[PDB]
Amino acid sequence: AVVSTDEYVTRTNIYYHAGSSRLLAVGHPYYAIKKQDSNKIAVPKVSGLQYRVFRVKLPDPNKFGFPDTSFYDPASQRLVWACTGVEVGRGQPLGVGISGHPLLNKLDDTENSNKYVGNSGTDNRECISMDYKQTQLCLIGCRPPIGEHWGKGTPSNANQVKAGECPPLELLNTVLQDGDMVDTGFGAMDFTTLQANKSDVPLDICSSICKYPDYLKMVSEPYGDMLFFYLRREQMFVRHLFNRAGTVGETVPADLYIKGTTGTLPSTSYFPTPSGSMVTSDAQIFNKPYWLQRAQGHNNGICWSNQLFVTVVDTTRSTNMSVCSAVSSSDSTYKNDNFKEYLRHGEEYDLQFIFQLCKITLTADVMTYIHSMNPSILEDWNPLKNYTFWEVDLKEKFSADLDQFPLGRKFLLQAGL
Amino acid sequence: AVVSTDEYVTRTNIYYHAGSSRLLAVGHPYYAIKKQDSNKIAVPKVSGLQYRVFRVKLPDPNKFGFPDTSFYDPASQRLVWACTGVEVGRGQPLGVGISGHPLLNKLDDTENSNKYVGNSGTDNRECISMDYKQTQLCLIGCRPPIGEHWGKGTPSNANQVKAGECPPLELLNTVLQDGDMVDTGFGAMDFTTLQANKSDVPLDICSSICKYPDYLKMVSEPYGDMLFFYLRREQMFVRHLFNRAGTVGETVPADLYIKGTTGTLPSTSYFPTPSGSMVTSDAQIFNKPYWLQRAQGHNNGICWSNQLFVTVVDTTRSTNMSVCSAVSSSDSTYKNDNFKEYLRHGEEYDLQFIFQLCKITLTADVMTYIHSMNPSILEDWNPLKNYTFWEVDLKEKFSADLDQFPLGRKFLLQAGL
Amino acid sequence: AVVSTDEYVTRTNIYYHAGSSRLLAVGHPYYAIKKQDSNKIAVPKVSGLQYRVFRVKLPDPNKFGFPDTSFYDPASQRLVWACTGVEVGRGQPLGVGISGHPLLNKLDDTENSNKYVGNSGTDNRECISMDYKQTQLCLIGCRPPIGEHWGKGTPSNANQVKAGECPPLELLNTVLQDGDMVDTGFGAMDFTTLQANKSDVPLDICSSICKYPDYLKMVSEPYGDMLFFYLRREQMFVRHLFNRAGTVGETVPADLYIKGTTGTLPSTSYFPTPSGSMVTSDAQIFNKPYWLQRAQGHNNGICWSNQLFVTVVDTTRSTNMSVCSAVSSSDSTYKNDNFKEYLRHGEEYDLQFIFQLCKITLTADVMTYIHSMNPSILEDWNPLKNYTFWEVDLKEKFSADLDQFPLGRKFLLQAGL
Amino acid sequence: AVVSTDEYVTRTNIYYHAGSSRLLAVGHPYYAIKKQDSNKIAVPKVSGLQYRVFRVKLPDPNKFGFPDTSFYDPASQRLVWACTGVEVGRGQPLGVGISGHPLLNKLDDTENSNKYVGNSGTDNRECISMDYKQTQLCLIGCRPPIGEHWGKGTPSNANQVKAGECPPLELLNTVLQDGDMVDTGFGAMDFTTLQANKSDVPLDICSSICKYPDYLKMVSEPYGDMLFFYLRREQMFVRHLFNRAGTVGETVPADLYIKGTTGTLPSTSYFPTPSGSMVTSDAQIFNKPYWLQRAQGHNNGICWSNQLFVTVVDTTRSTNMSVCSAVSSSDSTYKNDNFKEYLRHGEEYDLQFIFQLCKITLTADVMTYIHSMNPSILEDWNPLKNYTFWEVDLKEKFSADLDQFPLGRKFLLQAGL
Repeated sequence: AVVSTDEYVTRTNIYYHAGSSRLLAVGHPYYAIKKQDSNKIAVPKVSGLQYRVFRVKLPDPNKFGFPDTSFYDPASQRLVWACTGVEVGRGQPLGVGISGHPLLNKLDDTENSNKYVGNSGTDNRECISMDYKQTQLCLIGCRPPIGEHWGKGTPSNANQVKAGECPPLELLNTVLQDGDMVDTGFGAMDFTTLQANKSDVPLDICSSICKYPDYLKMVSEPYGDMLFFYLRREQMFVRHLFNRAGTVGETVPADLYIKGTTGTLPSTSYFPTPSGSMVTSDAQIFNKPYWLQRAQGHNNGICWSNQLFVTVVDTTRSTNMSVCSAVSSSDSTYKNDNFKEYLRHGEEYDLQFIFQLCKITLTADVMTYIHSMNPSILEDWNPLKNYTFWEVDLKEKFSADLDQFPLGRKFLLQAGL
Repeated sequence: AVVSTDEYVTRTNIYYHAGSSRLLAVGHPYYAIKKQDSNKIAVPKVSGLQYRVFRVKLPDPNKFGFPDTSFYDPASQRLVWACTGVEVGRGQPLGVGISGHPLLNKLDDTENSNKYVGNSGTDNRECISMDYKQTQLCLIGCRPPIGEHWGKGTPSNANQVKAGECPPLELLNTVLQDGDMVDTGFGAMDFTTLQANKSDVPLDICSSICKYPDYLKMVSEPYGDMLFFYLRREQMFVRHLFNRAGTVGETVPADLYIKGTTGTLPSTSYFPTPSGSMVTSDAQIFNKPYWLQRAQGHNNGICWSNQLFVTVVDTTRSTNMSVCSAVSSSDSTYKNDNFKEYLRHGEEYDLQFIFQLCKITLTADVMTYIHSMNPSILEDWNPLKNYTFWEVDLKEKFSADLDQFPLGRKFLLQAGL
Repeated sequence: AVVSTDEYVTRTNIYYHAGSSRLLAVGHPYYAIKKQDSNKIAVPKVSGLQYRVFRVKLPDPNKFGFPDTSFYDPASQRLVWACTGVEVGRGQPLGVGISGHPLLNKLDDTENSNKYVGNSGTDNRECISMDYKQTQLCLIGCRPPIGEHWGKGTPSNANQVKAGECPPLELLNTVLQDGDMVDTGFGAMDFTTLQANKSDVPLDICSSICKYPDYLKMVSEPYGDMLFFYLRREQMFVRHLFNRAGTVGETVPADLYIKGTTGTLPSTSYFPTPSGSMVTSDAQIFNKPYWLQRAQGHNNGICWSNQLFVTVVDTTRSTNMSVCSAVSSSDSTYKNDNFKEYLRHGEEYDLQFIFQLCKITLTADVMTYIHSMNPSILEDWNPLKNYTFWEVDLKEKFSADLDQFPLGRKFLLQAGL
Repeated sequence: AVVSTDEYVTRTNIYYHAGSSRLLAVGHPYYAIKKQDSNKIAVPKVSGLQYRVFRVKLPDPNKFGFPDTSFYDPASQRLVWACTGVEVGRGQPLGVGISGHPLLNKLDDTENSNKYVGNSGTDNRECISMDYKQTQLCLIGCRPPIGEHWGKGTPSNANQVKAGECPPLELLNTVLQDGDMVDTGFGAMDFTTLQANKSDVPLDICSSICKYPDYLKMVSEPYGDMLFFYLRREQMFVRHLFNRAGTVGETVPADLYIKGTTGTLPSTSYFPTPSGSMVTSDAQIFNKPYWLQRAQGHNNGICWSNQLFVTVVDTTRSTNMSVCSAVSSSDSTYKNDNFKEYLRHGEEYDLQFIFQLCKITLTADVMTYIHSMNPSILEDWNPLKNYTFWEVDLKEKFSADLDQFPLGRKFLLQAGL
């Protein structure tokens, strides 16, 4: 049986502040801009519709020296940082982005259509932009949290799912890594593999994967390292109702309608346009301090391995500024050829923390337990090379003067004495 | 005279955790996709607008063997599981659905008509989609809940209701089965029998009955096994205003308007489109622990016949993702013929429960009482073949370690000691 | 190590009221109207989208003589005024502004395009208005607060960013000055330098810098002078969805879409129209009394150098009234020629304060600490020439009879005794 | 120095109820309908957009005779009524108006312009109607309250503001009189003198003054008789965005835009159409009892000169019913000629009160005080002939049987004993 870190981890009156400097990110909000020839990234893809998985590296309390550590034996005892308070600073003004696609697959507007026009042509795709669902999360664990998304599954011992057929979907687990896409209104799937025409979702999501955090799994993990704090805030509505183009795969059962003279049965592949509606200072989940006093799972903000993952999505600040640059300010009349528009979005974060020094006495039982949990714990006391995270090193940003910082100042106060 | 189960069921300090594994369901949102020849279902009809009637099977405490059961005589006593808490965990992103009908019956948009064009021709139907009323409901009871819808009644000893005439309506009661439709803004009725043209409601309902919980009935049942807890959160508004095509049954009394020259009097058969407006985290009725400490009726969450019904409707997460497949990825110019769009909707559920062991002493009085109430309960201590339920067996999912689980861990806490 | 003024500034029972007469301001909301030949401002640009940085000049309490100052030695001690409560009276009726541009750079409406028309021509700009993002703020500090915005950045030791190219951005800090524009929903940036065509945002901002208070920097400053108090309320949504005109600088990766025959790929330079939705006396942040009992930073509203800054933005009273004057009223038929339309906007402030007398004992340690904090504080007890602020002098507006003023009256109540 | 009435006004245990009979008003909502020839008003102007200034007369307590006035000396003392509870009953259903102008000055809709048509003709005005900003107020002063609007100022010593120019504005204080217009989302101004074309506002305001309570002045008045209790509930948003017609006085500085070939530069005089949004029972500020237990200013609901002023504006019930009257019911075909549409609105108020009988001993000190306050107070104990109030006489409406009236029932109950 799995048991609470309070059963094997002693706390200590020692607290330290730690804050990341200002973290900025700027680039194009749709696709990346790589060199004209090389395939090396020039200007990243920084959208407001992107996860932020921060891997927060903490100094090893065992290297560090401590004064209140005089009734502590480094022979048989060890040290972890237990996270006590988190503040995820956000800067930039609130506002909304808006993604589109030069050739969106949209047939007609089936909200209040004018009439019925004969069978269409080939390529009825049109340029259309829209504003996605608004989300605001913040998961804190000492393992990176996972995501779920719908992806293409492998068929059974039967027929061959030849081209054009509908491939069986499969609900896949995945690790959330910096720069992944959140669901925008089209659900959480994998667009590249479930949509061949690559045309019916704006460019920012069309060739990628909108992931949704596996809350139900993460929450149900025995040890519960993947997250021991969260906050969700999603909300959306139907701006528009449309028809898709191209031949319907599963045709309509004729005993559901009466045969209407004249017609090859209009499209039924309907799809709506979301809308995040409105972003308001008061809706905001960020910029406030969170005290994870008691954790949701067994692990009680114990940052094994001296690490921390702060995951964050946030579409309230999503605005894309456009920059226009002229070919030559030598003209005196407006001509479009003379200017080039670019699109730029820039993200701004600030992470603060306050951790508590804790001690673990390595006895027969505890060692066993830690062992079945995670061996590295023990092993490192004497891996994710495949995942990409926004790296945050606070090995040199630790303080003990809580007073010098807003979050510390709060903490002192809020913790009372 | 009906009596509270506190009068004849003894409670004990024994609480077990029960949980279902991830339930998933993936199907077309509007209609089922059966094999091309066969009439066996290949892909189901999973939609956001459906009920979820879980039949929760529980292990029979009488077979199970227990330690605190020492001051318990199995000769004279029996055992029932009392439900103490429920938690309906809901996977996937909140999103919204959109339903439509290729040949919908929509004469013209009477919100702000342009003019008055003379008597139209035949078949002026059209492709029109729209977002249904938003609803979120959950009923827990140890018997299946009943619903009410408007159906076709049988006429009195008088004239023959020949074709064309309006049949009289009748309020019917019916049990809620997994898969039925909730009222979508069109009322709760039976569209197959009450609408011949099968063309004035999107297909997902036009050939179906839209039930609505009979809360008035179920509330009033003398035993109250039907439901001992429930929460409803329904809301909608008028998206558009239309006119129906087809001659009007009941003509307009001429003393209601002045004879306007030029006309056969335009249609006055009006219908509105609903819109459930917005879904949001805070609206959410699920993912939180319920504790049915005291039950609404007499039965205080005693699951007779080791059984439980969790009826659940949820239009918050009703997004249908479309998957486009290509006939041949050999072409390099977009052509609709080369693509097949498909609609799919995946549901994800999690059921969690906490049960109390309760003993009953089969005496002279109790037995006669339980007999009149339900005989089965007695006979079974020494049916629904016609109703279809999502089947959930937790016989092997019971645990006495409440600690290992969020709903249990909560339990323990909240209960106090 | 910085230390709370509570550590070196004694408080006395001495409270004065002070406040500014009616503060009006009236001009054109879009641009300043200077003489026809001279470059001398005739009518200012008073807009509801502007910053209000008030410099409050306070009487120096060392020249003043006091009666309760008999256990005070002016030889070794000095005096500062400590802010206790502010109150920012707003006049005019709630209302909302509207900003356009005769030659807005607005290709087409991509929200639900009709079709696809071939490649346009040159100059497709058109007149367009709109209601900006809605904001309410108010920073109280003893130094002028700072702003953050996106500017043009100097490139590195490499290639020459020739015309055409997209300049690297750089986030700049800057002093908020009366008259600056807040972000309007086009982000916080320098439109003069970052947008050449000077045609893709209303005139009230296309040639200015919209700034956004760097809460994050100020909050974090070690002494906390820049603000010891603040309230934001900003809210906004996407009224429209547009396409820009002109060539695209970062061209769409061809591997993200399928070569649709017939096109030079439509604009992908999308931009949205904000809207600040709706203003409600409920929303009001203003017209109340603020009591800075405990400061956010180290400075507990020590108005060092007998100064105060109240920075304020307010879009909820943002109306521009329009005045129509005739060329001759001798006509009896309407002709546009004969009427001249003007736009005019007027702001009305009222500034209320309540100060507590404080005494500092100039010792060894105290002096050196004040010195490395700010030397001027010591020097002056025996600079912003480049900054423009709405001067507010209250030297002659101090009152000891707090009962005569609402704020006065409240303060006594609220403080209790 | 001013001082609280508590300082010279003694209270007694004497309360008295009062109430005006049902107050009605019916007429035209836009303009007064005088006799055809005469200039006498036949149907007055009753709009939901108007201020309701009541002058509540009151019995002089000194001529009244009292039984508990046995330890009171009519030779040296005197009597005033102190208001204690005000109940502003409102009848009719909630509902909303819509003002219009057949030749409103509306060039084109610049929210989302079609194209760019060249230089328009002359008189492009059109019929437009609209709902105004929603406001709900109620001020209770023993003097009439003041209001503020943007008037036409006199120029200084220099040039002559010839016809065409824009007049310099000037903030004016005016007394609020029954029948005035509340701002309607075009701000507080004087449409007659500031808008020569008298065509760019619906008629109900186009030739009048819309005023806004000078809350800032009133509140700040040393005595505060103007008002001792108030509640405001104003809201509104932008239903559309338009463009005005007629030459632009203050032309756009050319360096704010690039020279667009093909243009005299479209209009840039923009104006928005407000929208009060929604009226709801809960929003309601009326139909509840108000207990001015403590006043805001110095005057504590003391009705000097036996007088009272209830200023109310309410747009929540602003429905205008239309009545159609035929020229001859002898026709059998609908013909517009045969009918006359008319417009009417009617207003239903009910004023209830509760006054407390206070005595004032006329001493040397108190006399000189009262005199400096208001000589009439003293001279009347042994003027607004130019202002127009809804006169309300309660001289005969006083009862001391508080029990007989809801208000009074409430008072007993609320005040406890």
